[PDB]
Amino acid sequence: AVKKFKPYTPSRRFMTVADFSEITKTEPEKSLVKPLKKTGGRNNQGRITVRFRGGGHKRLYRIIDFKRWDKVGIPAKVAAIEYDPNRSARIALLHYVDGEKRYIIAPDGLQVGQQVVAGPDAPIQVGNALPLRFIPVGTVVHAVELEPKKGAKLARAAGTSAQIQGREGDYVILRLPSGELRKVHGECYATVGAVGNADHKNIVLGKAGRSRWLGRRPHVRGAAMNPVDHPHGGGEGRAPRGRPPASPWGWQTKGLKTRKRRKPSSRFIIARR
Amino acid sequence: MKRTWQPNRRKRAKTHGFRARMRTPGGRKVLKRRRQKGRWRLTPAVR
RNA sequence: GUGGGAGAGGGUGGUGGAAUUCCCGGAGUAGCGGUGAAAUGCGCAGAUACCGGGAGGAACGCCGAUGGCGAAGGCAGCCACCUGGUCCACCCGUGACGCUGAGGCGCGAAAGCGUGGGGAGCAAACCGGAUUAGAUACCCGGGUAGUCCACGCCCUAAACG
RNA sequence: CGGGGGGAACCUGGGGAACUGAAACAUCUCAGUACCCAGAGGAGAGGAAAGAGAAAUCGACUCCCUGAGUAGCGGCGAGCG
RNA sequence: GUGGUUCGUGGAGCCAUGGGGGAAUCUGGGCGGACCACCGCCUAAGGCUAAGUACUCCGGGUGACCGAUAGCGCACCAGUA
RNA sequence: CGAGCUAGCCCUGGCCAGGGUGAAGCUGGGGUGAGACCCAGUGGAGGCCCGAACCGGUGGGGGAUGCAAACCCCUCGGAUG
RNA sequence: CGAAUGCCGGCAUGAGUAACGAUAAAGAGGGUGAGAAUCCCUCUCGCCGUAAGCCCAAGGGUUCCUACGCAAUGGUCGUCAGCGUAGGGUUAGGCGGGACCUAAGGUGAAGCCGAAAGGCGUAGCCGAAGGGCAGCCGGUUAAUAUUCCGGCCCUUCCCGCAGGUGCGAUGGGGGGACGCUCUAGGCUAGGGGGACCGGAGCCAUGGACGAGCCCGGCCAGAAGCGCAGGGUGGGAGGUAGGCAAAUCCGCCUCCCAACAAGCUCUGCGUGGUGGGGAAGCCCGUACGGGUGACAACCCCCCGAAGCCAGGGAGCCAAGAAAAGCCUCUAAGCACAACCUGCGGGAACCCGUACCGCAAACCGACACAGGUGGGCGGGUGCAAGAGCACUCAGGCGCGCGGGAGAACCCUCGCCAAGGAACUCUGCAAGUUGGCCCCGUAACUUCGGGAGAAGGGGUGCUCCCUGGGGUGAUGAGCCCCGGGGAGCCGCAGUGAACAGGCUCUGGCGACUGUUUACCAAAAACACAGCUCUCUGCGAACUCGUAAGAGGAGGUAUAGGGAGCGACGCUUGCCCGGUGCCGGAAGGUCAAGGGGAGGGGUGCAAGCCCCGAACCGAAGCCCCGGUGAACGGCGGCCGUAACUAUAACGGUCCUAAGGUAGCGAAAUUCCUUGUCGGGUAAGUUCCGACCUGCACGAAAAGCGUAACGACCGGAGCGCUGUCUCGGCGAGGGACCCGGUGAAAUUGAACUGGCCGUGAAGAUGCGGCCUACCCGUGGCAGGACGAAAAGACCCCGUGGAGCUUUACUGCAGC
RNA sequence: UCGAUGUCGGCUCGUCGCAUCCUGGGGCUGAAGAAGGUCCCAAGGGUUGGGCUGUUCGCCCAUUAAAGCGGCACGCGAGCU
RNA sequence: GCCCGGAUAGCUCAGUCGGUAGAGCAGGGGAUUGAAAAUCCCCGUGUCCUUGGUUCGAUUCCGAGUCCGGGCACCA
Ligand SMILES: NC[C@H]1O[C@H](O[C@H]2[C@H](O[C@@H]3O[C@H](CO)[C@@H](O)[C@H](N)[C@H]3O)[C@@H](O)[C@H](N)C[C@@H]2N)[C@H](N)[C@@H](O)[C@@H]1O
Ligand SMILES: [Mg+2]
Ligand SMILES: [Mg+2]
Ligand SMILES: [Mg+2]
Ligand SMILES: [Mg+2]
Ligand SMILES: [Mg+2]
Ligand SMILES: [Mg+2]
Ligand SMILES: [Mg+2]
Ligand SMILES: [Mg+2]
Ligand SMILES: [Mg+2]
Ligand SMILES: [Mg+2]
Ligand SMILES: [Mg+2]
Ligand SMILES: [Mg+2]
Ligand SMILES: [Mg+2]
Ligand SMILES: [Mg+2]
Ligand SMILES: [Mg+2]
Ligand SMILES: [Mg+2]
Ligand SMILES: [Mg+2]
Ligand SMILES: [Mg+2]
Ligand SMILES: [Mg+2]
Ligand SMILES: [Mg+2]
Ligand SMILES: [Mg+2]
Ligand SMILES: [Mg+2]
Ligand SMILES: [Mg+2]
Ligand SMILES: [Mg+2]
Ligand SMILES: [Mg+2]
Ligand SMILES: [Mg+2]
Ligand SMILES: [Mg+2]
Ligand SMILES: [Mg+2]
Ligand SMILES: [Mg+2]
Ligand SMILES: [Mg+2]
Ligand SMILES: [Mg+2]
Ligand SMILES: [Mg+2]
Ligand SMILES: [Mg+2]
Ligand SMILES: [Mg+2]
Ligand SMILES: [Mg+2]
Ligand SMILES: [Mg+2]
Ligand SMILES: [Mg+2]
Ligand SMILES: [Mg+2]
Ligand SMILES: [Mg+2]
Ligand SMILES: [Mg+2]
Ligand SMILES: [Mg+2]
Ligand SMILES: [Mg+2]
Ligand SMILES: [Mg+2]
Ligand SMILES: [Mg+2]
Ligand SMILES: [Mg+2]
Ligand SMILES: [Mg+2]
Ligand SMILES: [Mg+2]
Ligand SMILES: [Mg+2]
Ligand SMILES: [Mg+2]
Ligand SMILES: [Mg+2]
Ligand SMILES: [Mg+2]
Ligand SMILES: [Mg+2]
Ligand SMILES: [Mg+2]
Ligand SMILES: [Mg+2]
Ligand SMILES: [Mg+2]
Ligand SMILES: [Mg+2]
Ligand SMILES: [Mg+2]
Ligand SMILES: [Mg+2]
Ligand SMILES: [Mg+2]
Ligand SMILES: [Mg+2]
Ligand SMILES: [Mg+2]
Ligand SMILES: [Mg+2]
Ligand SMILES: [Mg+2]
Ligand SMILES: [Mg+2]
Ligand SMILES: [Mg+2]
Ligand SMILES: [Mg+2]
Ligand SMILES: [Mg+2]
Ligand SMILES: [Mg+2]
Ligand SMILES: [Mg+2]
Ligand SMILES: [Mg+2]
Ligand SMILES: [Mg+2]
Ligand SMILES: [Mg+2]
Ligand SMILES: [Mg+2]
Ligand SMILES: [Mg+2]
Ligand SMILES: [Mg+2]
Ligand SMILES: [Mg+2]
Ligand SMILES: [Mg+2]
Ligand SMILES: [Mg+2]
Ligand SMILES: [Mg+2]
Ligand SMILES: [Mg+2]
Ligand SMILES: [Mg+2]
Ligand SMILES: [Mg+2]
Ligand SMILES: [Mg+2]
Ligand SMILES: [Mg+2]
Ligand SMILES: [Mg+2]
Ligand SMILES: [Mg+2]
Ligand SMILES: [Mg+2]
Ligand SMILES: [Mg+2]
Ligand SMILES: [Mg+2]
Ligand SMILES: [Mg+2]
Ligand SMILES: [Mg+2]
Ligand SMILES: [Mg+2]
Ligand SMILES: [Mg+2]
Ligand SMILES: [Mg+2]
Ligand SMILES: [Mg+2]
Ligand SMILES: [Mg+2]
Ligand SMILES: [Mg+2]
Ligand SMILES: [Mg+2]
Ligand SMILES: [Mg+2]
Ligand SMILES: [Mg+2]
Ligand SMILES: [Mg+2]
Ligand SMILES: [Mg+2]
Ligand SMILES: [Mg+2]
Ligand SMILES: [Mg+2]
Ligand SMILES: [Mg+2]
Ligand SMILES: [Mg+2]
Ligand SMILES: [Mg+2]
Ligand SMILES: [Mg+2]
Ligand SMILES: [Mg+2]
Ligand SMILES: [Mg+2]
Ligand SMILES: [Mg+2]
Ligand SMILES: [Mg+2]
Ligand SMILES: [Mg+2]
Ligand SMILES: [Mg+2]
Ligand SMILES: [Mg+2]
Ligand SMILES: [Mg+2]
Ligand SMILES: [Mg+2]
Ligand SMILES: [Mg+2]
Ligand SMILES: [Mg+2]
Ligand SMILES: [Mg+2]
Ligand SMILES: [Mg+2]
Ligand SMILES: [Mg+2]
Ligand SMILES: [Mg+2]
Ligand SMILES: [Mg+2]
Ligand SMILES: [Mg+2]
Ligand SMILES: [Mg+2]
Ligand SMILES: [Mg+2]
Ligand SMILES: [Mg+2]
Ligand SMILES: [Mg+2]
Ligand SMILES: [Mg+2]
Ligand SMILES: [Mg+2]
Ligand SMILES: [Mg+2]
Ligand SMILES: [Mg+2]
Ligand SMILES: [Mg+2]
Ligand SMILES: [Mg+2]
Ligand SMILES: [Mg+2]
Ligand SMILES: [Mg+2]
Ligand SMILES: [Mg+2]
Ligand SMILES: [Mg+2]
Ligand SMILES: [Mg+2]
Ligand SMILES: [Mg+2]
Ligand SMILES: [Mg+2]
Ligand SMILES: [Mg+2]
Ligand SMILES: [Mg+2]
Ligand SMILES: [Mg+2]
Ligand SMILES: [Mg+2]
Ligand SMILES: [Mg+2]
Ligand SMILES: [Mg+2]
Ligand SMILES: [Mg+2]
Ligand SMILES: [Mg+2]
Ligand SMILES: [Mg+2]
Ligand SMILES: [Mg+2]
Ligand SMILES: [Mg+2]
Ligand SMILES: [Mg+2]
Ligand SMILES: [Mg+2]
Ligand SMILES: [Mg+2]
Ligand SMILES: [Mg+2]
Ligand SMILES: [Mg+2]
Ligand SMILES: [Mg+2]
Ligand SMILES: [Mg+2]
Ligand SMILES: [Mg+2]
Ligand SMILES: [Mg+2]
Ligand SMILES: [Mg+2]
Ligand SMILES: [Mg+2]
Ligand SMILES: [Mg+2]
Ligand SMILES: [Mg+2]
Ligand SMILES: [Mg+2]
Ligand SMILES: [Mg+2]
Ligand SMILES: [Mg+2]
Ligand SMILES: [Mg+2]
Ligand SMILES: [Mg+2]
Ligand SMILES: [Mg+2]
Ligand SMILES: [Mg+2]
Ligand SMILES: [Mg+2]
Ligand SMILES: [Mg+2]
Ligand SMILES: [Mg+2]
Ligand SMILES: [Mg+2]
Ligand SMILES: [Mg+2]
Ligand SMILES: [Mg+2]
Ligand SMILES: [Mg+2]
Ligand SMILES: [Mg+2]
Ligand SMILES: [Mg+2]
Repeated sequence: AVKKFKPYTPSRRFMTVADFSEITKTEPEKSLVKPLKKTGGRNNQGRITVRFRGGGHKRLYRIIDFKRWDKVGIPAKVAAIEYDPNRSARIALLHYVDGEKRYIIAPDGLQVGQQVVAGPDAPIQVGNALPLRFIPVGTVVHAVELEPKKGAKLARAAGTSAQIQGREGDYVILRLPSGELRKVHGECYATVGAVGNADHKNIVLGKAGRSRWLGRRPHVRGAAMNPVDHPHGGGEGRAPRGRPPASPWGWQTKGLKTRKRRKPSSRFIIARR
Repeated sequence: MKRTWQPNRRKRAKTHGFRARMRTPGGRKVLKRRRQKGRWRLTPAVR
């Protein structure tokens, strides 16, 4: 849980690195890695459409299996637990018995050696994917499809999870990691367990460069700028917001709600963040 | 100190060359203008 | 040593019903609350009272005793696992192997503190209504840390017989 | 079988400014101009009335003179016509 | 809803048309400046159509046009150095 | 018309003398009921240290129709990020 | 045309004036020639030598080599040249690139979007300093050479022969195929030494004929072999996965080998052979040739950062693709075809000169600037690419000769003093490497630390410990230990090489910034908080299609403030914002039509139009403070006085809590007191009367850090008292070349007056022969720039907002 | 004087005025002496070094015969800072 | 230096369409108490800052003056 460092430099006092104990395999599965094209935050015009991105370590993308239902019934062995840099979770390598290899996102407690399976069958146990409708009420779950057959969407991120609170008609009620109370379709798949690598939220990056390794370039405050630039630019020495605090594009940034009010999915949500 | 012209033959042709000018309506009217004026070179020489 | 006993002794994992609060549905109307008396507060934007569904946390009524267990602090729904101390009986084994104990090491209520979680009820601080000469109080309406969990600290006490 | 690309200016169609003027300026003006685009051709457009508009009239379209800075338009301003 | 016209919302017709609704075939339809009557004019929702017109890269004729700081930027190997 | 300068990013390569400091870990020893932990040896971490290349541009002096439309000398900052 | 800082051109002034472009440096002899400091040759001298030498890549494009030339180009000169004229010169199956691959990106059948132009886009295609791919050594030319030649090797295509085999692809699979830091072993490059091998010659000037001095003692090389190293299991059975098929691959099971054992690949060594081969002397070469020679060609040592190579270890930030290649099968064909070996044939296009840290590139210049990769020798200094000298090699920088003023620049030294200098120790100086001793407050326990402060350091002889290589030995090489002596002012003897302490402010820190006047206390930064966002996410860019976000999913992503850490971050929700509120008020189009009006004989056509229904917004209710924000006044009161715990009252949404405070904030102000100094407007510590601190525009602290900014001290100094002397480069003179801004014209004095108010120019006096050179700057309201301050203009432009009006967006 | 008359202070370098700070000569004195006070003449010469502050000024330390006041574009930036 | 406010009972303060001016506290007299408070019942009262003017009449309106509160004194 979180290696610490004696303070033999500044910035090594508070630095904190992941515990890599769970990691079984130190190079990825070659048929399961494709290259990914670093955007640097730029769109297909050449334009930055997300600020303060770029640099940062090269990475190969591990292709991961977010539909488990195209293997219904076929069990698999957990061969390795691996480090995927494209996510906060860890990936578990699966050797299926018909010989296909796939990457699953690695649940908490899932240990190498275990057998895993997906379908309306299958024990309610860590790693097994099922349609939601067959999972007993109260179960914590992750990697949930939002609509049927469209792929795992909710609770993929290290440590997260989701809980079945009830059934209504063709739908089941989940409490999402955000605390939202959502309906989801009964046929949507989900695999049981939380995600694991829960310790992840406690790493302390500890210096500037470590942010830069992760591809995050420095972020400058509107206050640090001039009126051409930002609703907060200007003003002689410092100065407070001087107006309701805003984004570079002028819209207000404390409390102003941005979800489109007429969204069809509104019929399906019960709660908040 | 480092000045502004840093000649590079691929850059020149790739940027001001004939196939570029033709590629773009702005560029094709450069060629039209330089022809109408009787320019000897329509395009930088490059090589 | 052998065979037996009692117990809220401890660590862990589960699990139950009562109740409070919030939410949804129903029904129904003008007050509810609160106190010495009131007001703040809540309520026709449909409160309170009532029924049905749901969510969540904390504490376990009766049994319950002036009872039991622990070295102390302490320990109370139920279930299983792991585990301490202890008592009796028979008189079988060792053969003084004992008592105490400066230092040391470990435990140590509540409040507090760190990093996460969790947060129904309660409630320092704080706000408001009363009372008063004042009232930074006692009473009333709110209410945040905290109270709860994990890990690590703090090491105090009318820690008392 | 044809198309494609070019052409000084001229033409039509799609789009279309600002300086400026209004002794400030926003409607208005500059101006459907500049300019960009597509297309035409030796021209192009237009053309054989579901027209004028007061006469019981005139007869396709284009172009010149005139009607006439009239009729009108107009922060009834500048000005436009 | 808007463009065109002299018409800038005006009493605002006409011509065009992005949106909605949505006909009839001569006893049908459009128009004559809101509308109605009467009286006239014209026949929409297909197409083509010389000439009179515009321009001047090009050739020619001619200047009370220049004459090498002028006249085209260029009289000369200039859209060049 | 421009990112052949300059700013960011993307792809693919290259470069960083020499010296110093001595983290975790590992091993051995000591400690304990077991531990925590202590000691040595090993180990070789780091926007760690000194200093060339390289990147800078601190202070001063010179230059000021310059050697230079930003330079020169002394000095100075970073130098595995 | 006389004026427009007018336009174009010509010629002046300044003036024989500044300058002639790094202070690395020159001197003579000989040659050539009309002419020589400047061209050639020789000798001497000096400068570079991790370069100022050598080799690539860009970029340049004949500059290359040779003849004949000197008008102009050359900062002088020129007989020379990167210049004029002419002739010549660049040779590839193997080097580079293309008849190979893919990367970002670009383009783009399908397809999507857009008034036109166009924009996107899967496949595919293009795209390289990446991937794949066969040449090494030497000789030759005035000029090219992995290209021609010589020697020894090798690749692909085609065709044929032999042997082998289910052959067969654009499809399947493997491989290619990857980071950073550290690193093992064995080699090679490279280097040092040798009493051994070879070699012209040398004994000066006191000595030396010597185990003397001087010079060299290698390079490439198929198979084979040897050393080192990389890669790699073998067999069977099942098999539903790798978008068909597969005997391949994947997955399960059993059996063998655990190991390079084997098979395989690559480095290096050796290798048939082939080549080279010094000093010195001579020949004249401008540049080489001859000889040295039948050259020798060997041992030891140092030893990569290179090679074996896909080696090993550790770590987190988790490290391209595609082809080549191997394998599998599919149509299809099995006479095909493919595999192996041998033989013949066949092998195209472009580059190749020269410059290349620069006089040939980028900087108008033969410009002290800029320019990527490799090689970069020796000795010494702890190391090293550092420093000094030096090899190969290259240069003395395209004006010179002299003089030995002021003054300037760069530099050296200085009696006594030692910061008294000044805004400031600015500048200079001190210090300075390595080894040992030694080292405080405080601290986040790492640090602070090179704290501070000291000692040592050369050479000689004697003895002696361990290691590397050799053999366990000599030799060479490395690291030391002890003893006795020698010399000088001095032994890191030259060069490179921290001055140190105390105490405040600010920012935690390393970083970043105004290219070219600001490097900072500014930005950034980990970290903390609020907020939005359930995923076709919010948000951004785009008319759209699309795309980023993200092939991510609330431990995530956007926005905002704050800015390590520590201890903390109070009260006000009246106003604004945001958030919530199915009621009520108001509300546009639309709906609805009571009523009215126009016209017509009428039916009717047409127009207006009240009620009522009718969104968001706004009003209204409430919440909200790490949302915009705000956080009082007066009077009285204690048994000396003074002060006022206390009281009264007005007001407010609430009246500033902790902490801090004359402050990066304090006006009065040099507040008052204390400290420091002989003396202290600064500085430190207190006090609190805070003009006008105060809690995430965060409050108060904080070790460590800082080319930030204050204050003090030690040390040491030409900073200063207060200057002197010296050096070199200019200045000065002579010969060569020869600018500039500026300029109405000038025959251009002082004073006192006067004048548009500061006069060479007017008045009155006074002074004053003509003309220069070196110097100084008081004046010519000196030059430069149509004042940037200031106003004016119904001039402009950036910025803001609860200014007006609009538009996007919602 | 805005088609430019550079602006505080310091440094350097002076020069002038005299309403004299000192030295020289005087008168009056509530001048015993010494030492002062005050006014008169007088501009020849002299008129310190330091702490603080950008400071001018001023305060302070230690001296002195004394530690003068002013003008010269608040003298002097083609003289420096 | 220049503009703004204020001055009403002992204190702190409200109020005025120009005509009889109030609140709280203080203060005076009674009650209650053993006695003080607290409490209760009565209670007055000021020439509404000065000075001119308007008017029948001025705290009220006017113009000045004091003193106090506020804001300002910028570009050089
Ligand atoms: N050291 C061994 C054991 O010693 C005691 O157990 C005794 C045991 O006690 C039981 O403990 C249980 C634990 O609480 C209870 O469930 C029973 N009520 C109680 O009777 C006796 O019933 C046996 N006869 C003797 C046994 N030594 C301890 N109690 C146990 O914990 C421990 O494991
Ligand atoms: Mg693109
Ligand atoms: Mg593009
Ligand atoms: Mg990096
Ligand atoms: Mg976090
Ligand atoms: Mg952590
Ligand atoms: Mg960030
Ligand atoms: Mg920031
Ligand atoms: Mg700024
Ligand atoms: Mg703008
Ligand atoms: Mg911008
Ligand atoms: Mg803005
Ligand atoms: Mg602002
Ligand atoms: Mg401010
Ligand atoms: Mg600011
Ligand atoms: Mg240029
Ligand atoms: Mg190129
Ligand atoms: Mg031509
Ligand atoms: Mg017995
Ligand atoms: Mg305790
Ligand atoms: Mg507790
Ligand atoms: Mg409560
Ligand atoms: Mg009480
Ligand atoms: Mg609470
Ligand atoms: Mg007790
Ligand atoms: Mg048109
Ligand atoms: Mg069109
Ligand atoms: Mg436009
Ligand atoms: Mg006009
Ligand atoms: Mg105008
Ligand atoms: Mg005008
Ligand atoms: Mg204007
Ligand atoms: Mg118009
Ligand atoms: Mg014609
Ligand atoms: Mg009218
Ligand atoms: Mg008008
Ligand atoms: Mg018009
Ligand atoms: Mg119109
Ligand atoms: Mg109008
Ligand atoms: Mg109209
Ligand atoms: Mg009509
Ligand atoms: Mg229509
Ligand atoms: Mg009809
Ligand atoms: Mg019609
Ligand atoms: Mg008509
Ligand atoms: Mg009519
Ligand atoms: Mg008609
Ligand atoms: Mg015609
Ligand atoms: Mg001429
Ligand atoms: Mg001409
Ligand atoms: Mg002539
Ligand atoms: Mg001429
Ligand atoms: Mg001309
Ligand atoms: Mg010509
Ligand atoms: Mg660039
Ligand atoms: Mg290290
Ligand atoms: Mg470092
Ligand atoms: Mg290098
Ligand atoms: Mg550079
Ligand atoms: Mg500098
Ligand atoms: Mg600077
Ligand atoms: Mg300077
Ligand atoms: Mg100068
Ligand atoms: Mg210029
Ligand atoms: Mg350094
Ligand atoms: Mg003229
Ligand atoms: Mg002259
Ligand atoms: Mg001169
Ligand atoms: Mg001279
Ligand atoms: Mg000279
Ligand atoms: Mg020279
Ligand atoms: Mg000579
Ligand atoms: Mg060397
Ligand atoms: Mg050139
Ligand atoms: Mg030539
Ligand atoms: Mg010549
Ligand atoms: Mg010459
Ligand atoms: Mg020159
Ligand atoms: Mg030539
Ligand atoms: Mg071919
Ligand atoms: Mg390709
Ligand atoms: Mg495209
Ligand atoms: Mg390539
Ligand atoms: Mg090749
Ligand atoms: Mg070879
Ligand atoms: Mg060769
Ligand atoms: Mg050559
Ligand atoms: Mg086969
Ligand atoms: Mg050596
Ligand atoms: Mg010999
Ligand atoms: Mg002799
Ligand atoms: Mg001999
Ligand atoms: Mg298959
Ligand atoms: Mg490897
Ligand atoms: Mg490896
Ligand atoms: Mg077949
Ligand atoms: Mg060549
Ligand atoms: Mg050269
Ligand atoms: Mg250079
Ligand atoms: Mg180089
Ligand atoms: Mg030169
Ligand atoms: Mg140069
Ligand atoms: Mg040049
Ligand atoms: Mg050294
Ligand atoms: Mg080297
Ligand atoms: Mg001295
Ligand atoms: Mg001293
Ligand atoms: Mg100082
Ligand atoms: Mg200094
Ligand atoms: Mg100390
Ligand atoms: Mg210190
Ligand atoms: Mg230490
Ligand atoms: Mg020392
Ligand atoms: Mg120190
Ligand atoms: Mg010696
Ligand atoms: Mg030295
Ligand atoms: Mg050096
Ligand atoms: Mg030194
Ligand atoms: Mg040093
Ligand atoms: Mg201070
Ligand atoms: Mg900093
Ligand atoms: Mg720094
Ligand atoms: Mg900055
Ligand atoms: Mg700068
Ligand atoms: Mg600038
Ligand atoms: Mg700095
Ligand atoms: Mg923080
Ligand atoms: Mg948009
Ligand atoms: Mg979209
Ligand atoms: Mg996307
Ligand atoms: Mg994506
Ligand atoms: Mg963010
Ligand atoms: Mg900040
Ligand atoms: Mg602390
Ligand atoms: Mg509020
Ligand atoms: Mg509010
Ligand atoms: Mg509110
Ligand atoms: Mg509404
Ligand atoms: Mg409200
Ligand atoms: Mg008193
Ligand atoms: Mg305050
Ligand atoms: Mg204070
Ligand atoms: Mg002070
Ligand atoms: Mg302040
Ligand atoms: Mg002050
Ligand atoms: Mg202080
Ligand atoms: Mg606050
Ligand atoms: Mg704040
Ligand atoms: Mg502070
Ligand atoms: Mg500090
Ligand atoms: Mg700094
Ligand atoms: Mg000092
Ligand atoms: Mg001096
Ligand atoms: Mg000299
Ligand atoms: Mg005068
Ligand atoms: Mg005269
Ligand atoms: Mg006169
Ligand atoms: Mg002279
Ligand atoms: Mg002068
Ligand atoms: Mg002057
Ligand atoms: Mg002017
Ligand atoms: Mg005006
Ligand atoms: Mg204006
Ligand atoms: Mg002026
Ligand atoms: Mg001037
Ligand atoms: Mg006297
Ligand atoms: Mg006397
Ligand atoms: Mg006397
Ligand atoms: Mg005098
Ligand atoms: Mg000072
Ligand atoms: Mg002054
Ligand atoms: Mg003063
Ligand atoms: Mg003055
Ligand atoms: Mg002055
Ligand atoms: Mg001056
Ligand atoms: Mg100056
Ligand atoms: Mg000055
Ligand atoms: Mg009042
Ligand atoms: Mg009594
Ligand atoms: Mg009166
Ligand atoms: Mg009166
Ligand atoms: Mg100003
Ligand atoms: Mg101003």
